[PDB]
Amino acid sequence: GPEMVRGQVFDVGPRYTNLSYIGEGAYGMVCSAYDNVNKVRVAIKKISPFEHQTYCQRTLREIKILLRFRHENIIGINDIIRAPTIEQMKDVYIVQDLMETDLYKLLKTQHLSNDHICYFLYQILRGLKYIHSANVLHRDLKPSNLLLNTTCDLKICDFGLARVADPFLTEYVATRWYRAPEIMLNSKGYTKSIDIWSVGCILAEMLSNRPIFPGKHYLDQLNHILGILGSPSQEDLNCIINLKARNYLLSLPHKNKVPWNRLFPNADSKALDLLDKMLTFNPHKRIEVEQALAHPYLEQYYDPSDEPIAEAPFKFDMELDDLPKEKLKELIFEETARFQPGYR
Ligand SMILES: Nc1ncnc2c1ncn2[C@@H]1O[C@H](COP(=O)(O)OP(=O)(O)NP(=O)(O)O)[C@@H](O)[C@H]1O
Ligand SMILES: *[C@@H]1[C@H](C(=O)OC(C)(C)C)C(=O)[C@@H]2C[C@@]1(C(=O)OC)CC2=C
Repeated sequence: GPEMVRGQVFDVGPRYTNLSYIGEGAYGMVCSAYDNVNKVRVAIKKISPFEHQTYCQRTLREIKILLRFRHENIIGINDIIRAPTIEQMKDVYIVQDLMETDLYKLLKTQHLSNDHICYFLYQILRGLKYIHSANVLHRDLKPSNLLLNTTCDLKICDFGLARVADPFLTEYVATRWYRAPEIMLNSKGYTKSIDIWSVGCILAEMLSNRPIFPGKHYLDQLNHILGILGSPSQEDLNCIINLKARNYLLSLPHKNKVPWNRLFPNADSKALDLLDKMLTFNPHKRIEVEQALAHPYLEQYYDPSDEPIAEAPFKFDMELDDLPKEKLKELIFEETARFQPGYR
């Protein structure tokens, strides 16, 4: 019989058993389980995306990217379970290595020492160097997408919003607190710099255990950023390619910059120097991932020879942005066929 968890069907036996609830999101539920074949503990994500185009988009992107990436600081996909016909397929189960918690959950129970902050930040950036080396933008970095274990290993997860870097997207996004200003302003938002901004927001949150820019709505989000960075400079304005957005910024009152050492009076000055370089409004002036790894704050961990890169750029082999959900379901079926007995 199909194991049920909190009233929900988890049709994953007989290979995967002893399921325990972990959490849930907008269209799924995550459980730990035991893989009786490989004799290891796993996480199993039940996803039910097919009634919504944006949920299918996230599912297909996550599957395609995570099956191609291979890196210690990025979560893998071990297995994918789904029905043997497309008409029967209503759920997809993604099996991944089991991690113990995520940074969102950790920060609610614990303040982090400077040494924990430094090591987590290093692993985030080490994972991100590989992503960017593959010409990929993660686009949804945030504490809940950083998985942790008892050994303090960190893995980036959830590539549902990821896309190829390439200097109006219909998509499902849970929070904008970590989104770079050029995205909020709709100006050439397919730059690797948008991920560095998110990492800066994560670093700020580790330093204080509070999100730095917790906007209540779209406009309030921009006001949070400007209220700390201050009104943009002339050169800042000139890097906004969207004249409507430039016009909007010009109508706002002048705001003074808040010193980093005022917001974070008890933080290591090297962390604040790095933070300042990640939370730079102009994306062309924002620090790049390799330069961030090389910053004196991370000097005890920096090791280029042990910070590997992708063998080649990732490519989608097809444009997925505006496909109908029925097409996306066919693509998800085809992408998961390799995990079926009898594939090709
Ligand atoms: N491999 C894993 N091991 C352990 N827990 C996991 C794993 N993957 C996800 N989780 C947890 O499962 C729960 C559901 O997460 P999920 O619904 O996928 O959202 P998310 O992609 O991590 N980001 P968010 O949209 O803010 O919740 C969270 O409590 C995660 O920490
Ligand atoms: C961190 C570690 C610890 O509890 O870290 C979390 C909360 C699990 C992330 C701990 O108890 C000490 C200090 C240490 C650390 O500074 O790692 C960089 C390692 C430990 C054994």
